[PDB]
Amino acid sequence: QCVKLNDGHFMPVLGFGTYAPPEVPRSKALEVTKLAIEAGFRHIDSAHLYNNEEQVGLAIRSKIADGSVKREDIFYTSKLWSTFHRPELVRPALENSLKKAQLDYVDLYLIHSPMSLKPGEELSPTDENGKVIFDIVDLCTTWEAMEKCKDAGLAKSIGVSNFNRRQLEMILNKPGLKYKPVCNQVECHPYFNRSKLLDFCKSKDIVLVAYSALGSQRDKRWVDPNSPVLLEDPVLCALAKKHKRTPALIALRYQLQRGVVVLAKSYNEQRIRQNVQVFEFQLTAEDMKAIDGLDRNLHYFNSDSFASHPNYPYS
Amino acid sequence: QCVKLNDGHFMPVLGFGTYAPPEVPRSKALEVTKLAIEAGFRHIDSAHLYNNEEQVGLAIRSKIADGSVKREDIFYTSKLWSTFHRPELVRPALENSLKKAQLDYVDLYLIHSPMSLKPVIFDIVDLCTTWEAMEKCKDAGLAKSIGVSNFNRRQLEMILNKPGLKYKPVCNQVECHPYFNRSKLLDFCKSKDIVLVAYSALGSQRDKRWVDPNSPVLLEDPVLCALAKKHKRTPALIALRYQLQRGVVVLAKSYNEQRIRQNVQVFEFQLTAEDMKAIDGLDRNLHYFNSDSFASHPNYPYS
Ligand SMILES: NC(=O)c1ccc[n+]([C@@H]2O[C@H](COP(=O)([O-])OP(=O)(O)OC[C@H]3O[C@@H](n4cnc5c(N)ncnc54)[C@H](OP(=O)(O)O)[C@@H]3O)[C@@H](O)[C@H]2O)c1
Ligand SMILES: NC(=O)c1ccc[n+]([C@@H]2O[C@H](COP(=O)([O-])OP(=O)(O)OC[C@H]3O[C@@H](n4cnc5c(N)ncnc54)[C@H](OP(=O)(O)O)[C@@H]3O)[C@@H](O)[C@H]2O)c1
Ligand SMILES: O=C(/C=C/c1ccc(O)c(O)c1)OCCc1ccccc1
Ligand SMILES: O=C(/C=C/c1ccc(O)c(O)c1)OCCc1ccccc1
Repeated sequence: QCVKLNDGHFMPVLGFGTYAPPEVPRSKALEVTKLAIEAGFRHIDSAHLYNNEEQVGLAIRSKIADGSVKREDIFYTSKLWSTFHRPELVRPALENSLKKAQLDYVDLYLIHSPMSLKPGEELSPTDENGKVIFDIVDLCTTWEAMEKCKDAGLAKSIGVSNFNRRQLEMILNKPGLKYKPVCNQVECHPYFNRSKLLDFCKSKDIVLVAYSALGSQRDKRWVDPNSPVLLEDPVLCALAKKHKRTPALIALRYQLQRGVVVLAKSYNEQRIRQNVQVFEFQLTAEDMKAIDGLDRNLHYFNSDSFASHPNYPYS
Repeated sequence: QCVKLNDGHFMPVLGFGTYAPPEVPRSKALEVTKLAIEAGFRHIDSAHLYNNEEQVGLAIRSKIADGSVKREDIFYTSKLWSTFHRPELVRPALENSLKKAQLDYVDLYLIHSPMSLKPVIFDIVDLCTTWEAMEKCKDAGLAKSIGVSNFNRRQLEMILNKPGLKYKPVCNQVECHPYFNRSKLLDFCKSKDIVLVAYSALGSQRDKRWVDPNSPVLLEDPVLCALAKKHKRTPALIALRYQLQRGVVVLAKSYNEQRIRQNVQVFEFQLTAEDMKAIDGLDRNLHYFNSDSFASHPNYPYS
């Protein structure tokens, strides 16, 4: 249940989302990541931003050491945070991630966002008025430094996240390009199905990896609370009844059948184990059209401040 | 049951109107707002002018503290009064409102009226500068969304065409009901992705200060009454429903517990296309608010 990436590596099509808000004790990431592996997840998505790489790594090490899985059976993703886009900062950020996870390589290193931020200690640097401070970086040079991380064997594959088509073409058309992005990890779900971007990515052999596939964690910092709750969608609910599954399983399955690699976060043991059931059934072509029909150009993540970033992807 | 605004925020389509005349003690605002939340209202409309923001806010805070609702479940609107249009006065007026209601932010801040008043003495203010100060309030996170009220099309175009515009108004809150359905203004607002929010949707409170005393009583309309029978509802419900099926966000003021609880039933039924046309037929260009003291104001929206 993998897809062949454009660099020859393989990516499991269902991935485990590890981000949880800061009110959740950090110890939980260790427990839940073990649960996810035990359930059948082999693809695991983390980032420097998440502040959980040590716990996630410990989980992966645990299930390797106890013999459940081998390191080569696990696909582990980390991400370069936006304060580290300047090319001289790229390799040391990856090396810092690896040391935290206590892993030797990542299967995938992503540029987390095209929205560069001022270099420094703070993840979210701000000024006197409390506004986030942007930075300006040529992302082609960031990409070159990523290419070097791959040649150095620190990342098996490299790709991007939150890029639009124009931003992807920039990399694709870069003079002297060594490696295409293997993927673009973007918000993708039946309310924002990204069909155009997906067709583009497919035409270039770039895998679209969907986050907030279950409608996001609806974090107050980024998501309007009165936006529609994806999993309450009547069409999703009716297909769940029809198939004897759940709305989450429908939303996940949808992605798999359109060629999308899908992430699912859960910190609940029973939902974790439910989500791996995604491979047990299939949606019909008409089921898929009905889900396609839910598209409404709704991205759950919003930021007044980041909408003004020159590299904002929804501009 | 929300509509997506042009800044990405969501607004519940049925809102609770809080204004009551000064003869009504403010303690009632506190009680009736609690009743409204208890009934299912989540969108609550107040203003500086209403002299009730403390009571309305205390109601909201109370239902949050007792665990009925969360702050994020509540969509709270306030308004910038006309004596505060000068741009340096905008943010402190919002800040004063926030402190009265004891809220961190308002979900919506409106310019109440285009008829500026001296900080009745008129004032002359470039409302584009007022709007810029509103944008800065939104960027400061004091207001999730910003919009206007009682603007006509020309006044809306002035904001829309402002050089350097950062945020369109999300809405224009205007008098709107089957005797004055505003179809032309609504089509304009729709064409610009601006939500029309209807006040006096039930035919106004018929305040002796502002209403023609022999103006027809909306809720007594024979067509409204016939549709209420047909659907086994009430004329108020028909009026509210009418607005919801034409894309309009509707307010409804009631300080009576039973009527408050009645009004939330608006989501239980639907009018047919022909029912809608019959209600469209009722338009008689009737304004329940008469202000011809205000007719000479350069910004009077009905000039
Ligand atoms: N590149 C980026 O910028 C970016 C942005 C956002 C997310 N991500 C990644 O993508 C991952 C997933 O996206 P997301 O965090 O937005 O969450 P998500 O996968 O859309 O949604 C998971 C939400 O749905 C719930 N859930 C999971 N399984 C369910 C089921 N079977 N039935 C009902 N509810 C269920 C979970 O709550 P419980 O935990 O209570 O089960 C969870 O909070 C993140 O953790 C992160 O790894 C990346
Ligand atoms: N932006 C502006 O310039 C502006 C202007 C006017 C109003 N507004 C806002 O819009 C709100 C509503 O407008 P409005 O004040 O003109 O009042 P309205 O919503 O038209 O209601 C008028 C009267 O209808 C009665 N009513 C309510 N529900 C009923 C039902 N189910 N059956 C029978 N009667 C019912 C109420 O009496 P009881 O109280 O006895 O039920 C109320 O006094 C105001 O409170 C204010 O928030 C804004
Ligand atoms: O860049 C970001 C991304 C946030 C984030 C949150 C949770 C995650 O699991 C994750 O991978 C990333 O944060 C700022 C939020 C934002 C929202 C909308 C548009 C622009 C920026
Ligand atoms: O412009 C007005 C009334 C506007 C009005 C009424 C009800 C509303 O729901 C609303 O939004 C607007 O008349 C003068 C107001 C006044 C006079 C003396 C003392 C205090 C207040």
